[PDB]
Amino acid sequence: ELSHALYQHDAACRVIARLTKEVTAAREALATLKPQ
Amino acid sequence: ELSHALYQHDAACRVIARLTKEVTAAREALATLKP
Amino acid sequence: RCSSLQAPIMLLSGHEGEVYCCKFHPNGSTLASAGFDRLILLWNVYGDCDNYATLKGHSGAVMELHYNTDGSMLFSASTDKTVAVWDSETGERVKRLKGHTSFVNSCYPARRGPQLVCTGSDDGTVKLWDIRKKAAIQTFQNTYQVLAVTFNDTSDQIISGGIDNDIKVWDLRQNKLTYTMRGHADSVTGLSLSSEGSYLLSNAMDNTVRVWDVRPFAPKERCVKIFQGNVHNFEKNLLRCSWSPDGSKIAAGSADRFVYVWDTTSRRILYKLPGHAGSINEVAFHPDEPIIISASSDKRLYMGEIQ
Amino acid sequence: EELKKHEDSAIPRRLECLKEDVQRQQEREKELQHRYADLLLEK
Amino acid sequence: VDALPYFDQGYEAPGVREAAAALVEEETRRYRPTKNYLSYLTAPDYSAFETDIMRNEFERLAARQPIAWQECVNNSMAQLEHQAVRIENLELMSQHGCNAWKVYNENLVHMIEHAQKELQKLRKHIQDLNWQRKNMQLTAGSKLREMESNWVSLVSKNYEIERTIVQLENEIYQIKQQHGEANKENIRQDF
Repeated sequence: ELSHALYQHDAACRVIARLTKEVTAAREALATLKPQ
Repeated sequence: ELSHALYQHDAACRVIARLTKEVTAAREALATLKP
Repeated sequence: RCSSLQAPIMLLSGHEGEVYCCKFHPNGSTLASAGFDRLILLWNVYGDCDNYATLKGHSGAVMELHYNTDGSMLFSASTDKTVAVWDSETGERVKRLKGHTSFVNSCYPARRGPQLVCTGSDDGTVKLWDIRKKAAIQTFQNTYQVLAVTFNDTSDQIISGGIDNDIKVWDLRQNKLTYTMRGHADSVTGLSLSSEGSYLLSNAMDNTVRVWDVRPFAPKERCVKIFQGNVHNFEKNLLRCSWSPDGSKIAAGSADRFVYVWDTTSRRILYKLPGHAGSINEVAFHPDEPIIISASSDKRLYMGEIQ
Repeated sequence: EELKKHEDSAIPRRLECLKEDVQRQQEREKELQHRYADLLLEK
Repeated sequence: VDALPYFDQGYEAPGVREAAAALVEEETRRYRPTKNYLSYLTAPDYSAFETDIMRNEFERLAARQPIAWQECVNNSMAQLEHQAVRIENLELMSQHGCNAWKVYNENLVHMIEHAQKELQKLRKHIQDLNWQRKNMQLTAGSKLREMESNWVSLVSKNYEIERTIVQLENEIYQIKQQHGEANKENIRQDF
């Protein structure tokens, strides 16, 4: 359960980090395209 | 090591929950920001 | 190689002439087919102890056949030059409509059901029809014979195609059409529209399936995808292309005597189903169960199922 | 076993999110359909 | 709550390494009691309840601490009798043979073969599970990609009606005042 919690923790924070980076990229795209 | 694994599991679950909520909030803001 | 195994299938006999078209009821319980024998075919189908029965009254060979959204009524276009309105579950038909100068090319119901049905005749007639009023809707003429005419999902638009070698978009309620959308080429193997309404899949007599995404609202005039790999018609034939919305699929006939299954969104088709003794005139897909109706010149309907 | 357990159990969350994005896509597409339809009919 | 290690290939080991243990180190720095782990390892412990007795305590103290008329004929006669018994045991052992080193070696080889077979079976099962998880991750990944593309196209469709609606209000005023009945209605035209 320690190794599974470490792999699931690195994959959880990794997928959440990729979702935050892609969500920030889409938020910057659509946010910058609104006034234009 | 099991205690440190439980601390990293609960804390990693809190960071994953906050980061997931922030990613969902930024995704919803990016979806509703176009109109 | 292409197709996956064999799987069981149901062969429907009793057709005297070559089957012109095949369709199923919205409930999936019965399936009607039209052919050169001038007799509509009612089928208990979705599983077989039997088909349903035989329907008569057509003065000529039925060119096209379709069922209303309710399922109790159906419309058919025949060489008799009269729009065929048929009630079925009551034991007898609906009504016979007239006014066509030439043989009716195709007849399809609209989103309003019996209220209005878009039809066309080989004279070049593109006309909506009111039924329950004991008279049609309106008549129109654009360019040439329209091979297939069907109303959109919103009933406000009617798409048609034919020997005019163009994609026919028609506005109706404005007493005038919509627009003519075509590339550079001349072929018509048929015309069809997707269930989503954002695109239309037309069959090209060059043996080229042309899927065009344009859709209402913002101006597009764009396309969808180009489906190929199967020859629908060798020289001149009428093929009814029915896509399968289950997952993503597009069903169509072929002149190679094999049912044409095409996957689209994968940038490649689906599979080719052999076992037909003649060129497939039309194919259908049941929404409830993954079954396909196969109507070919062999006068034998082959309904396949995926398990 | 636990990875496939939680993964397969939480997959309907991602699938439901896809269905929600498709629902919002149909809502925006319909709103644009009526908006540009009335704008085209207003000419 | 669904994160596959194979879902996002760009970040796995370096993906969450520093920052993840930094937030976990922030929560653990805030508070770090013990509940589930200490309560789980508390009942079995290691050796606690039973503790045995006697040679358990004496052997524990030995673990923490790494440290005459008859007597001639006694140890002497015992050395003679022990030498005779050892001569008899060596006479039997040398009189028969061994064969038990080779037999037991073959038995150990068989046991090692069985262990290798079990390890192979476990590796096969783990491989199958990883394959199924890979397929599910592929399907969910494709569905997620189609969902994001559909969301981007949906935002573009709403933005297309936005800008064309603003130009429809400006052009609605242009045609309005040039034709367009009067300027009242068409100037208020909006999405």
